[PDB]
Amino acid sequence: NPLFSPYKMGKFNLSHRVVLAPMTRCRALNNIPQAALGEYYEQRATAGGFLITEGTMISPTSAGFPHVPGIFTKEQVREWKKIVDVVHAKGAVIFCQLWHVGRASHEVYQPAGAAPISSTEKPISNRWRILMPDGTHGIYPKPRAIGTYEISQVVEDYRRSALNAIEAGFDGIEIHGAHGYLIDQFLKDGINDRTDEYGGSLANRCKFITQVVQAVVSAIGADRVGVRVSPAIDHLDAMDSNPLSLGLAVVERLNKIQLHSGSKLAYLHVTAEADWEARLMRTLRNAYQGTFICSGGYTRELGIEAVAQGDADLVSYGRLFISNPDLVMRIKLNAPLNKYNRKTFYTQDPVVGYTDYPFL
Ligand SMILES: NC(=O)[C@H]1C=CCN([C@@H]2O[C@H](COP(=O)(O)OP(=O)(O)OC[C@H]3O[C@@H](n4cnc5c(N)ncnc54)[C@H](OP(=O)(O)O)[C@@H]3O)[C@@H](O)[C@H]2O)C1
Ligand SMILES: Cc1cc2nc3c(=O)[nH]c(=O)nc-3n(C[C@H](O)[C@H](O)[C@H](O)COP(=O)(O)O)c2cc1C
Repeated sequence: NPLFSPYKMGKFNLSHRVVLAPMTRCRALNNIPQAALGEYYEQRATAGGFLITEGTMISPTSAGFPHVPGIFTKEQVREWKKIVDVVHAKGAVIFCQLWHVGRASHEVYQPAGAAPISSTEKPISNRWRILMPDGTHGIYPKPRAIGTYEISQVVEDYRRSALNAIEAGFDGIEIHGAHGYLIDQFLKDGINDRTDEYGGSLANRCKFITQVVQAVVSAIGADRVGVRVSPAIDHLDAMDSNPLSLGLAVVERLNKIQLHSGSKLAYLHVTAEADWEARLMRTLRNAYQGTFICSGGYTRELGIEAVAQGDADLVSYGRLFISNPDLVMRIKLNAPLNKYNRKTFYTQDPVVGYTDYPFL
């Protein structure tokens, strides 16, 4: 089984290649990491295994989901510390995903009911609806197009949050630049309609993610920084006219950051449509100089084939890891997997649909 050959991700020598994909679960009540999160990540931590946390707020304006964890307050750092200690006691590596939703928010998630921020004033179309705190669905409002000065302020929010994650004990951070959120709102030309130095060409549309990565690289080191992108996922109106060219453009900037800093990034994480000429996943893998994590609709057989054929170094699993706390062990034994319940993906109960999925 190639999924269980060791792999060196930076200075972390992983003993297997099954990765916990970042997944918002909405159990960190009032943006404070609860003890249920520690129980949740502990059930899934393995000796030498790599875990990536749910999307985590970098600022009071970065949330678009209810009760998502933050890492911008001193209290959030202290509560994260207890979760990382429990995970590290299992011998696992854990990264915190820094997540800014951009225009994918609502007045109920913003301080003083203010409008969300984005690269543009165009809202997400009415075809998509946002989950509300009370379980209903609402309307995405018109965002506020920020200037270049506020762009640098948001970049500083990524930097301070990356330092707070290291202070909390995290082995590193992952930059969430996928799924049509703030960073994706600058990348995709279907959203970015700016005429300044952040819009138009591929270089201008890649400038934001370049500066975000450069900030966290300079703060905590490149080998503790991961980057996640999804050039060919149209979630929340995140369309690009040439997703293959955009992904290669982002990879080019990542290779250039690694040569300037003289050190390799932790990994490049690429997720795609789970319902899958060579794939875009392999093309981006061939272009990137470093560790590659494939994501999207992978199974035990597909994950084994991806590492064996050289398509990826690590394979992250999402929905299967929700319902299988010992997913790594079940993949090793080829044991049958549990079904997951979508109804409790974003509910608030600290046990129901969160930690009560049975082990093997
Ligand atoms: N922080 C993050 O980055 C994560 C947060 C959100 C989810 N996640 C990714 O995002 C996409 C969307 O997946 P999903 O199936 O949950 O899309 P949904 O439409 O929201 O699924 C909810 C259900 O609600 C149904 N449903 C029913 N009506 C609707 C309407 N009007 N709009 C949206 N969804 C609706 C819908 O049925 P559909 O497959 O679209 O025909 C769906 O089955 C996927 O690639 C996830 O991995 C990323
Ligand atoms: C409930 C749920 C929450 C998710 N939350 C995040 C998230 O916070 N950040 C992120 O980058 N991806 C998130 N994802 C997407 C997954 O990390 C991953 O890209 C995708 O689910 C892989 O598909 P798979 O379940 O077949 O492995 C989420 C997916 C689901 C179903």
